[PDB]
Amino acid sequence: ESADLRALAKHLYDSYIKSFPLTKAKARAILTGKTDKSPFVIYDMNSLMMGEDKIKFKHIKEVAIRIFQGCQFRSVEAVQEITEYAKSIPGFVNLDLNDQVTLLKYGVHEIIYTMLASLMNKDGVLISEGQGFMTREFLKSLRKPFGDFMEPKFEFAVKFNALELDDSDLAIFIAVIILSGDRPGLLNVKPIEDIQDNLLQALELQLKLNHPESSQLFAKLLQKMTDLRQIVTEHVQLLQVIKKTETDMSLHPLLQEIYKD
Amino acid sequence: HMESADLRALAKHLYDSYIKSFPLTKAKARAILTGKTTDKSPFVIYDMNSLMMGEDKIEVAIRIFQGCQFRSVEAVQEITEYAKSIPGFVNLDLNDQVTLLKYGVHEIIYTMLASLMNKDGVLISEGQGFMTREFLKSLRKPFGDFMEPKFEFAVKFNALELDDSDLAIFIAVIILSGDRPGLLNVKPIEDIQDNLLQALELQLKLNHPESSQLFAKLLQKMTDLRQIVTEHVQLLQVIKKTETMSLHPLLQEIYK
Ligand SMILES: O=C(O)c1cccc(COc2cc(C(=O)O)ccc2-c2nn(C(=O)c3c(Cl)cccc3C(F)(F)F)c3ccc(Cl)cc23)c1
Ligand SMILES: O=C(O)c1cccc(COc2cc(C(=O)O)ccc2-c2nn(C(=O)c3c(Cl)cccc3C(F)(F)F)c3ccc(Cl)cc23)c1
Repeated sequence: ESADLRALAKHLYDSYIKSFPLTKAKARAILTGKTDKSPFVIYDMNSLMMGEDKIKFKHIKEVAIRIFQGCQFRSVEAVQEITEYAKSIPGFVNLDLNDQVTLLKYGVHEIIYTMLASLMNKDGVLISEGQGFMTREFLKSLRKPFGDFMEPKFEFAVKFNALELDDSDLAIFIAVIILSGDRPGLLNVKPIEDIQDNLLQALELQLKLNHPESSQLFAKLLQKMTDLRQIVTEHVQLLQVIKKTETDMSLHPLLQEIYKD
Repeated sequence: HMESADLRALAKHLYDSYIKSFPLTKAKARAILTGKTTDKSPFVIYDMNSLMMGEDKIEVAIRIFQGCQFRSVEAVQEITEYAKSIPGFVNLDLNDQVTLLKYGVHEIIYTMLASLMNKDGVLISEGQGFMTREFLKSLRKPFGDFMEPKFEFAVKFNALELDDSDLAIFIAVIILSGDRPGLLNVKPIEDIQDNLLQALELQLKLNHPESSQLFAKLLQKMTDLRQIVTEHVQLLQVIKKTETMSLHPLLQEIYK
């Protein structure tokens, strides 16, 4: 059966590469400097202004709001990328349609956070498919509640990146998150746990072979699902406070529908 | 790291201490709950009158709260004594010992409270009593809905069918979490947990060989514990702003 898990691992790796614009391997080359050309750096107001005329941005008057909304609309794309990737997990599309929607609804936040770490180091985050790099200093120093909305993401990423996972590890881990049988309102939990039981076996085997000197990394990576749940819940508490205080965040109602999460 | 026979030695050490540290084992809890026993049989409290009769045998919502609290404090004492036997714990920096306990006792109390529960109620008074979920859930003000989440967790956790020899290692793994806030030396804590995790993995493989990926499923329960402990502390705060009950100093320090 071991070679079936390696086949599942490779299948997920291959699909992961097709689904997401910027892999972690490629992000690491950019971030470390062992890379091709150099990304545009946003480190203060003026450099943001020039970058807009340079790289494609996910936003479209105050600066902190625009950066916030850029994070949201980039998340809207990541949802579609994750949704396409989920369809390639063996067994997923045969699940009850309402269950597929439920798993995605409750999993995209944990996966976005997870994959955002691939694009971050302690000093900043890649944006616009790696062509830009926005610094932690600038993001953290944004006004009112936006500064303190950005910084928790880096604090998570820095801890998570200490596990030193590569894309072949992450392709299976992401699948494990999606196939969580404890999401509220699932109709048929059994086939979801059956699939997740397979992915877990594959994650375990992948980690033992790809990180043979990293003891109990499997266990440590599952413990990171504690950090993911925590931060997604406080994330939601943060969005509420922003929405109940900021009515200078007026968008066209159609855009508001699009990002309603 | 370890040879398999050292891990089995570690499992037995922890099971043995667990038995010495905790009054009411899960095996004894299941013997009382499932029944078929004329001697181990509990008095059942399901309403006000049976609560009045239970006092002679073995405000109402507050008195039950104080019953839960006094037992939690004893639980903290028992967990602390058990922690002292986990190899390496007492050799850790003294502030880290406090830190690990401060953040681990709530997750463990919840874990071990499940052992005393079924879907219909909870053992009390070292097993001599049994208070029903229905009665607890129906308490007034904020206390009814403070009781029910414990049952909601217990039913899910007990579906794993762990016995005490599994739980002894699981409890140790929780205590030795290197990701607790404010630890000074995470590495020695992680070396110990790597050993405890290796021991848990082997214990579950041998004691539940037909239960695939139980190790992973049990670790995913440490996620549920983090959420519920947080909701617990948030509920206690709201209750404190209406009820002037008071808390034991041991619990008082832990929640600061
Ligand atoms: O294009 C621009 O203008 C832009 C400007 C700033 C940052 C980014 C890149 O941001 C991301 C890229 C990717 C990616 O490419 O894989 C994924 C996520 C983010 C990102 N989501 N997020 C959130 O709050 C968030 C999260 Cl974590 C999860 C779910 C939903 C959201 C929300 F919808 F609410 F946003 C961030 C907060 C801080 C930072 Cl620093 C980054 C993110 C792009
Ligand atoms: O003596 C009576 O009258 C009595 C009547 C009902 C139940 C119990 C037994 O309860 C427990 C026994 C044991 C044990 O035996 O090891 C352990 C825990 C509880 C228990 N703690 N708790 C809490 O809110 C709590 C918790 Cl989880 C953790 C830390 C602090 C507290 C707090 F201090 F705030 F209470 C409960 C809530 C509901 C239920 Cl059902 C049980 C508990 C005794």
